[PDB]
Amino acid sequence: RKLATIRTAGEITPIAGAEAIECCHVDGWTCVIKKGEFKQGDRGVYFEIDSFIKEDNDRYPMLSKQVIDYEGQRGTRLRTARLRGQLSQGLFLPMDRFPELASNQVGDDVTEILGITKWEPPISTNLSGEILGEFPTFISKTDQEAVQNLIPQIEENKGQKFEVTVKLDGSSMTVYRKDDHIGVCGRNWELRETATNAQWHAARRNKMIEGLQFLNRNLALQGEIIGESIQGNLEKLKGQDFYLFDIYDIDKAQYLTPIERQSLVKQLNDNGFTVKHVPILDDLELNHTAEQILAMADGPSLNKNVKREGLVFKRLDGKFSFKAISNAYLEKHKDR
Ligand SMILES: Nc1ncnc2c1ncn2[C@@H]1O[C@H](COP(=O)(O)OP(=O)(O)OP(=O)(O)O)[C@@H](O)[C@H]1O
Ligand SMILES: [Mn+2]
Ligand SMILES: [Mn+2]
Ligand SMILES: [Mn+2]
Repeated sequence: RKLATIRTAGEITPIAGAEAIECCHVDGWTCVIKKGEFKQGDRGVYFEIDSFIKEDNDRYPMLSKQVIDYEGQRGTRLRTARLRGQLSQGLFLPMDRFPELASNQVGDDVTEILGITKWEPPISTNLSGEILGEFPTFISKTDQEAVQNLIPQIEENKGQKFEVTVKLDGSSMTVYRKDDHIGVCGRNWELRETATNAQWHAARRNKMIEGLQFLNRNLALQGEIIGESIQGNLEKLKGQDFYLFDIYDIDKAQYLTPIERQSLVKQLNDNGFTVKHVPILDDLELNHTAEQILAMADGPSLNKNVKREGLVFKRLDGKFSFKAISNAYLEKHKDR
């Protein structure tokens, strides 16, 4: 959760037809600023897309016209937009308009002090219910940093090679085993086994619980549940199915390498435990810019006639991973 952070203004270029504004690079993000607002190297607060920013006309008067209603409280939800022909993602405001935060500097997460929350679409009914407890603390949650935020890491990972997978749009799902206990979790909570719960019901049609206890290992099968009712069903599936993308070694406190995972996925299907994996593409030796990685995000999804949300890259040592979301996808499904 780094929705509002203090960053450094990168390269600033003009925009033809209107010099009231200019285009300012913030790490891998691009963002339209008023002319005379930033100089290259200055510091400001960058608000990522999906930020929900409560209405304030001294601090956020440029969000005035897109103020909406969200959970009774009320402000502007930042999302991908084309302003005067220029693709613009996020918000970049200088430190002068935040007098209470001169004390901070680059890297500081100022989300909480600015009251920033995250907009989230209506999460469908069959994915939250009887909660047994918290997401196990001995299991890592399933978040992928955007490539736009890893500009130095991308260049220092030159030479490294990655497993490239399709980013399916559903919800994150974790089925795991610790000793005698097999469990089923959503994003932030372990759930109880009930009658129509999508996660638990998904985990039994593929018998992945009996596959985990068969492997006799403390592992965490983490994948994406997509299908009917879930996020518009972009792939046009029938029903709901689980598509694995990561396997967490509970005891070693690390993820399996993609080779370790691909060996475990086959071991499962060789023994009649039929699990699906997120679509696999050719592995990639990193050598590209952020903009050239993002240029690979668009393309066919699981349904090869629909355009995918993006891609996710996992270093073949299982230690470093990131996402790359199609910007065409974000413009098309503006409810995301
Ligand atoms: N092949 C894949 N590899 C890794 N993660 C994937 C894959 N396909 C889908 N995902 C999902 O993408 C999520 C990480 O991407 P992202 O940072 O966009 O998550 P988020 O913004 O927290 O939630 P959401 O993706 O629902 O908006 C994971 O929680 C995972 O469930
Ligand atoms: Mn995320
Ligand atoms: Mn998603
Ligand atoms: Mn998201």
